[PDB]
Amino acid sequence: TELTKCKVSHAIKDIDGYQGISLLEWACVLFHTSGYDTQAVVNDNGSTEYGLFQISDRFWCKSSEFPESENICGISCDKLLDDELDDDIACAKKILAIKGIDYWKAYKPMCSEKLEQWRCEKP
Amino acid sequence: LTACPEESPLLVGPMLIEFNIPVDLKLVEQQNPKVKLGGRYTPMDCISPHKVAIIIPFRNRQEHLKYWLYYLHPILQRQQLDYGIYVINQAGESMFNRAKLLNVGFKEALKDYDYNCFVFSDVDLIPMNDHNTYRCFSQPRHISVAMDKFGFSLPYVQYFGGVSALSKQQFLSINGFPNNYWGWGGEDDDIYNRLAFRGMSVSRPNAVIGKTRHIRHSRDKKNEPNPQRFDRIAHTKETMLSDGLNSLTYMVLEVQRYPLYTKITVDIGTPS
Ligand SMILES: O=c1ccn([C@@H]2O[C@H](COP(=O)(O)OP(=O)(O)O[C@H]3O[C@H](CO)[C@H](O)[C@H](O)[C@H]3O)[C@@H](O)[C@H]2O)c(=O)[nH]1
Ligand SMILES: O=c1ccn([C@@H]2O[C@H](COP(=O)(O)OP(=O)(O)O)[C@@H](O)[C@H]2O)c(=O)[nH]1
Ligand SMILES: [Ca+2]
Ligand SMILES: [Ca+2]
Repeated sequence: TELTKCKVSHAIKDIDGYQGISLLEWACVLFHTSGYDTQAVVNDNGSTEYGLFQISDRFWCKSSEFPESENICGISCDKLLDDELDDDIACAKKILAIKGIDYWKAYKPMCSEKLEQWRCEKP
Repeated sequence: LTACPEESPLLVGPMLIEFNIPVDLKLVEQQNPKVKLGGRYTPMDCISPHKVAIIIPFRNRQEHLKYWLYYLHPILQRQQLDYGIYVINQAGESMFNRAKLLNVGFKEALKDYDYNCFVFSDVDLIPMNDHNTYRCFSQPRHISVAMDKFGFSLPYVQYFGGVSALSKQQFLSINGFPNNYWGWGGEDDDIYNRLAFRGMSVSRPNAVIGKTRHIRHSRDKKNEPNPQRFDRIAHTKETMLSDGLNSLTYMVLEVQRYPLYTKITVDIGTPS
C-alpha cells in the first residue's frame, strides 16, 4: 500500500532518534527510497530490495531467490511487503546499528537540507 | 497585428480530464484545423513572444500520446503560444534515458525554428487548468506541481519532475540536462541541482492552478529504477560541466512530420 507521509511518520515513531536519525529525516529518506509504498520491490542486480525501507535480500532478509542469504534480520523478505511495519522497523534498526544510515543512499543527497517540509503536524 | 495580452482571454480555467472515450487522432486534427504539419501553431490574432518547443520523451506510449494531443492542443492554442510539438522516440530496447532524449529534443527543435522556450513533458501528464501556462518564465518553471498521483500535492520542494519549462538561456546556462542517467529516477533531481548551482530558483504556479492528471499505467520494461541515481545526484556540481549539451551524441534514424507533431526516432547509445 502507498502510504502518506503522516501515516509513515505515525507508523515509525518508535524509530525516531534511533542511531541519531530523526523522524523528519526518515520521512524524507523513505519517500525517496520507496515512495512510501509498502510493496515496493526493486533490484540492483543479482539482489532485490523490499518494502518501505527497501531492505535487501543480499544480507538482511531471506528470499526464495537467495535462500543462502546471511538473513541478518532473521526474516522472510515477504514479511517486508505488507502493511505491518513493526518487523520492517526492527530490521531497519539492525541495519542502522550494524551498517548505519549510509545503507540508505538517498539520505545524503536528498535529506541533508530542507527537512522541515517533512514534518507531520497531524496528532 | 499586435502583441498578445499578458493573459489570454480564451482561458476557461479548470477542466474535466478523463481517459474513457478512445481518441481518434483524425477527429483531433479536425478539431484543430489551425495546427500545421509537424504540430506547429502560431496565433493569427496577435504576436506571441513565447516560441515554445514542447519536448516529450517517448517509447511505446502511443496510446498516451493520443490522449496528450487530444487535450493539449486545444489548451496550448487557448494559451496563445507559438508552439511546436516534438516527440523524441528512443529506438532500440536498452535502458530508457529520459534526460538524454530531452537534450536531443532541444537540439533537434532548434533546427526547425528560433524557439526561445522549451517545455519538457512526460507523455502521460495533462494539466487540469489552462491558467497553468506551458511557457517560460524569468526562472526555470516547474509545471506539474499538483499531480493527482501525489495527492495533488508537490512530493518535495526540490521536485522538478513531470512537466517543466526552461527558456533557451536557462537551458544553455546549465549545459542542458545529463546524458548519463539510464533507467528510472534521479535525472530530474540532477537538473534541479544544476539550476540551483547556477543561482536559479524554481518558479511554480500554485497547487490549484497546477492540478495535473496522470494516465495510470503499468511500469514499462527497460526503465527500472536506476541503482546509481543517488550517488550520481550527489555529484551534479562536478559532472554537469562534462555531461550535457556539450557531450551529447546520438544518431537520427527517422524524422516524422505528422499533422499533430514531429516524431524523431533516435539511437542514443547504451549505458557506458
Ligand atoms: O518506456 C517508457 C518509459 C518512459 N517513457 C516517457 O518517460 C516518462 C516518465 O516515465 P514513467 O512514466 O515510467 O515514470 P514516472 O511516471 O515515475 O515519471 C517521473 O519520474 C521520471 C524519473 O526518471 C521523470 O522524472 C518524470 O518526469 C517523472 O514525472 C513517461 O511519462 C514518458 O513520457 C516512455 O515514453 N516510455
Ligand atoms: O497527426 C497525426 C499523427 C498520427 N496519426 C495516425 O497515427 C498513426 C501512427 O503514427 P506513429 O507512427 O507516430 O505511431 P506508431 O506507429 O509509432 O504507433 C498514423 O499512421 C495515423 O493513422 C494521424 O492520423 N495524425
Ligand atoms: Ca511487515
Ligand atoms: Ca508515468
